[PDB]
Amino acid sequence: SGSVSSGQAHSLASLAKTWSGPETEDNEGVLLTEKLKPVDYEYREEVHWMTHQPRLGRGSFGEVHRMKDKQTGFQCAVKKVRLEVFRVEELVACAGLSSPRIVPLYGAVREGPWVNIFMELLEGGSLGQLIKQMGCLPEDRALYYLGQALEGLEYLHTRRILHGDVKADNVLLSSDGSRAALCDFGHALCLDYIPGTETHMAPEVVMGKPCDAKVDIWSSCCMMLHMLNGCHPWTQYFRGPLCLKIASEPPPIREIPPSCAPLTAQAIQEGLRKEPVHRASAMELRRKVGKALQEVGGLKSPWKGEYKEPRG
Ligand SMILES: Oc1ccc(F)cc1Nc1nc(-c2ccncc2)cs1
Repeated sequence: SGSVSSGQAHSLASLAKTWSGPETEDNEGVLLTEKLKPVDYEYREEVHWMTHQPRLGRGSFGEVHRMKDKQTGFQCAVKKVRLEVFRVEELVACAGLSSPRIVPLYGAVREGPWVNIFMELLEGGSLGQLIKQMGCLPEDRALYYLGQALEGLEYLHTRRILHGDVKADNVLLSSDGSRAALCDFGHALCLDYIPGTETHMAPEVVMGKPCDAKVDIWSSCCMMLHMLNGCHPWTQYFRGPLCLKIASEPPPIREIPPSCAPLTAQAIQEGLRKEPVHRASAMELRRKVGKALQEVGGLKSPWKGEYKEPRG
């Protein structure tokens, strides 16, 4: 027996707060959708639910899988995280939030030293998977996705929530690739910041200065460069510890493809100002990116079909 129940977001957050020696079989948590059903107040892997197929990808602090509720047959995603590296922020930051640009959480359930976080599965795959498959993305589609990402950031930032690791691997697409949404709040902060992916990290992060929402903007423009070039910024120019190069080198605007139109290059420049004070906000950048997309003639490229050679 255990303490897994059906309820709302706030009841999950409250319990998650208590998660922060020996290894137990303690089973407890909150399922947020009727599609995931506790059985006699239990929800245990291999008994009531199971993972299958290959991994979906890497999440913060744990692996992500396809899973199925054995009773309802309902399919979703699960990130399994060891209790000692589980951050509460992942289940508190988005409680009471709802946006088309944010992948909804289905709940979380602890099973001894493991915390299983359940989330909607979008069948388009991740933006990171799109890049790998296609080499890189054309300018219009990259702008379109950045726009959508930035809309997600507006929604977060006005609530003083920092996503903390905005990157293609944490953006999910819909089945026709027309919709992108943010996921994985493992590094989220409610405005001590646990830094995300090194290649996407702002100078103020490596400098150890107080971080604000502008960290997400920098990261999102690093993601933009990744979509355009097919690789994370820095990696094609620099060898090892990117920490110091982010802090000391000019911002990676040299990595903007020469083919990009004026306003595309401008937006990326403004999203990549070294001093957060001069860096564009999500509201500002979203507007510029919107103008930028119009000026290249709107979204025209099909989401797949043409492999584009990345930067050598
Ligand atoms: O923080 C989480 C909480 C619950 C989850 F089920 C997943 C995540 N994290 C991530 N999921 C993905 C992903 C999902 C589905 N397909 C491709 C990638 C990338 S990072």
